[PDB]
Amino acid sequence: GKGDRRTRRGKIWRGTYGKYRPR
Amino acid sequence: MKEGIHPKLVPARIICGCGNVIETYSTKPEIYVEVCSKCHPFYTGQQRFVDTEGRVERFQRRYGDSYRK
Amino acid sequence: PLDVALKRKYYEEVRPELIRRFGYQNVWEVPRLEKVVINQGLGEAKEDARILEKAAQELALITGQKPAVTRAKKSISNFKLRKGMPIGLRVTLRRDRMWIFLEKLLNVALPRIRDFRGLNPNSFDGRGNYNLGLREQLIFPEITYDMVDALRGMDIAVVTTAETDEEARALLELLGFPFRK
Amino acid sequence: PRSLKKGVFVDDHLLEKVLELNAKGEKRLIKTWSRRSTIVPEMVGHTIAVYNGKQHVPVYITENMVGHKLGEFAPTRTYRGHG
Amino acid sequence: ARIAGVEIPRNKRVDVALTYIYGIGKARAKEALEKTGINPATRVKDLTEAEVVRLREYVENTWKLEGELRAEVAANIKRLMDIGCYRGLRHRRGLPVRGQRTRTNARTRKGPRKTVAG
RNA sequence: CGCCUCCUAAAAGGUAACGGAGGCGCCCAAAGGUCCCCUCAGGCGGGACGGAAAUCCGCCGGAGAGCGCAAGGGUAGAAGG
RNA sequence: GGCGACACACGUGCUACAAUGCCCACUACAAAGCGAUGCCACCCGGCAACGGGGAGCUAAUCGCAAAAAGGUGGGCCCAGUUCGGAUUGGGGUCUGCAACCCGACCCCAUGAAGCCGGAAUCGCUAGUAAUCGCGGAUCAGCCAUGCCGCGGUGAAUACG
Ligand SMILES: [Mg+2]
Ligand SMILES: [Mg+2]
Ligand SMILES: [Mg+2]
Ligand SMILES: [Mg+2]
Ligand SMILES: [Mg+2]
Ligand SMILES: [Mg+2]
Ligand SMILES: [Mg+2]
Ligand SMILES: [Mg+2]
Ligand SMILES: [Mg+2]
Ligand SMILES: [Mg+2]
Ligand SMILES: [Mg+2]
Ligand SMILES: [Mg+2]
Ligand SMILES: [Mg+2]
Ligand SMILES: [Mg+2]
Ligand SMILES: [Mg+2]
Ligand SMILES: [Mg+2]
Ligand SMILES: [Mg+2]
Ligand SMILES: [Mg+2]
Ligand SMILES: [Mg+2]
Ligand SMILES: [Mg+2]
Ligand SMILES: [Mg+2]
Ligand SMILES: [Mg+2]
Ligand SMILES: [Mg+2]
Ligand SMILES: [Mg+2]
Ligand SMILES: [Mg+2]
Ligand SMILES: [Mg+2]
Ligand SMILES: [Mg+2]
Ligand SMILES: [Mg+2]
Ligand SMILES: [Mg+2]
Ligand SMILES: [Mg+2]
Ligand SMILES: [Mg+2]
Ligand SMILES: [Mg+2]
Ligand SMILES: [Mg+2]
Ligand SMILES: [Mg+2]
Ligand SMILES: [Mg+2]
Ligand SMILES: [Zn+2]
Repeated sequence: GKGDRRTRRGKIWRGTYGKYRPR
Repeated sequence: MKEGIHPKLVPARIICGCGNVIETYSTKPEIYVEVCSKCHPFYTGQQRFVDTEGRVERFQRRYGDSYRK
Repeated sequence: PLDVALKRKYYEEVRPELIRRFGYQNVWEVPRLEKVVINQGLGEAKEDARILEKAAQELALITGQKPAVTRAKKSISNFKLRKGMPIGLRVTLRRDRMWIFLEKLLNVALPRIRDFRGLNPNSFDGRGNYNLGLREQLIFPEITYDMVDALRGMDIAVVTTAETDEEARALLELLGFPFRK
Repeated sequence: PRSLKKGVFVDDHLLEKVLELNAKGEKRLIKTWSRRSTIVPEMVGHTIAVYNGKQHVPVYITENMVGHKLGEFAPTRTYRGHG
Repeated sequence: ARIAGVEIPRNKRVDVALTYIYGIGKARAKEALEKTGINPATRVKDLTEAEVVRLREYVENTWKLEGELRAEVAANIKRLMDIGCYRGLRHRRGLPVRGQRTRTNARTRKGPRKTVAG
């Protein structure tokens, strides 16, 4: 869900980028 | 040796993942294993596994030293 | 008698080295191997289950010998056990079957133990005997994951003709028992 | 933590103390407030009195406590328990 | 004992089954499949013995796993507890180590509630 | 208030008191007959779960165990398993 | 140094307990705002946070900026699970003189409770509820799941 930093949804919720939510 | 109550033993082979073939007598004439005595790390001297750096927990990094001495 | 490699190795490489190290003047002074006794203290089959049959079948496959039932010698409330009820199994291995079982143990059973770092060097009886304890039964080659229903351990008694620990220790390391430092 | 492109931080007022000790009779009892200062391997062997906000706690440094900070070895709150 | 002394479940894909090993996650369960030439889409029950032995060898050679990893973690926690570190002190009492609040919450560490008389 | 065991009871037997202590009014279809085999309690050391104490191994241990139920006598060269 | 304590008790919230779902890839569609010790295009290096070059924009011109739910295709097949993401170990980035007490973020490993919640109790009558994302003030950085705003999709029911 939104509480997991290792997913697209979780990175979107935290407003950050990384391997799972690239820019 | 009583009769009718003991599983009869037959000649058998045990094959390991490392290709080792051990010859013995067993109740099953063909056995396959994943580790034997000739490839287990504790038997082949040390066979250092994924951990081999002695934990390097002392001051054995020297952590730079580019700062003033 | 079946030509077991472990018995062959004892008479070829171990006996001549033992007399070299300890200087026995008699060929019957050098330590021999007497018997192996495997005990399974189930304790869960007192009255809640007749699951002794499942363990008897598994033990017979590992050693080739049908084990015998051991009964309680008295009643104890704290264990909720009555006198005369079956609470264990035991099998005695001698001669060829003794040699065959130890060869499998040293070669295909002990290497399969989780986080094996060697055997206890302080488990020697003090008069020339050794005892080790196992927690798992699926490490033996004849046991597969399919027919395993419950986890069970055992105690293995190794009895030698050696009089002292130091002479019994020498026989076991040469035979192939790996010990911790 | 601190970035490795930067060096490990020492306040340079306690570093001068241990350095001056190392060549002038290298064992005494130093009192410091720099809880943020990182322990250095040179600091091993010294007994440093670190402020907890109320008192100086003596800390004897060893090898396995080199990368930490001094403040982690002077607890600041006294709890015991409830009751 | 199939891989690293553990039995990865059948009827599941190899990448999903690998994560059942202590020390192996989804990222490593993809790395161990992109370095042994094995399709992640296949089930564990359908694998050639060469694939199984190569995967086992590569996994047990690459990463510290299972009991060895547990020993490393426990040794690190013991090191923190012995030297009198603040994290060591909070490991002694079973309290949060990463600076969380303890007036409320902190139930994963402290366990069940222990209501008293107010 | 009948019966059994010990003491009092004075080294044969017997011996009183509202003298000193305890039990019985059953039980077992094997806990009976015979043949064959076996030998304890305890202590020390070793052994997965498993401990003061389960089951297993080694050593010492002559009867301190056991013998359905009180006590006494008897008893492993068995009356015990 | 403390306001960050911690046998406990309460209020307001956030995330869930799954298939009208979760994950992955591609592909659409807003509004209102902010930006000169600033916003940062694009290119290069690292899985990444980010770092090194370096345009344009004192901004209906350049940037933040990717909207997300959606649409298409594939994977998972009823499990404490490819549900859930707490706790902890390790390796790092950045801000700051300085992240131990006491910051945020990235990566690896760990993968807790939780199977829809007792007595009880709250909001809401239409572009409302529900659900999805976006901006701003404070501000070096941020413990914002708060607050003030903005738009997307869009119900049920009112007998009395
Ligand atoms: Mg002996
Ligand atoms: Mg795993
Ligand atoms: Mg009368
Ligand atoms: Mg009568
Ligand atoms: Mg007389
Ligand atoms: Mg007489
Ligand atoms: Mg007389
Ligand atoms: Mg008279
Ligand atoms: Mg008279
Ligand atoms: Mg009377
Ligand atoms: Mg009388
Ligand atoms: Mg009596
Ligand atoms: Mg009576
Ligand atoms: Mg009577
Ligand atoms: Mg009868
Ligand atoms: Mg009788
Ligand atoms: Mg009789
Ligand atoms: Mg007696
Ligand atoms: Mg009685
Ligand atoms: Mg008698
Ligand atoms: Mg007797
Ligand atoms: Mg006798
Ligand atoms: Mg406050
Ligand atoms: Mg706190
Ligand atoms: Mg309130
Ligand atoms: Mg609440
Ligand atoms: Mg939340
Ligand atoms: Mg899961
Ligand atoms: Mg998940
Ligand atoms: Mg801080
Ligand atoms: Mg649970
Ligand atoms: Mg469920
Ligand atoms: Mg209420
Ligand atoms: Mg109204
Ligand atoms: Mg909140
Ligand atoms: Zn092998």
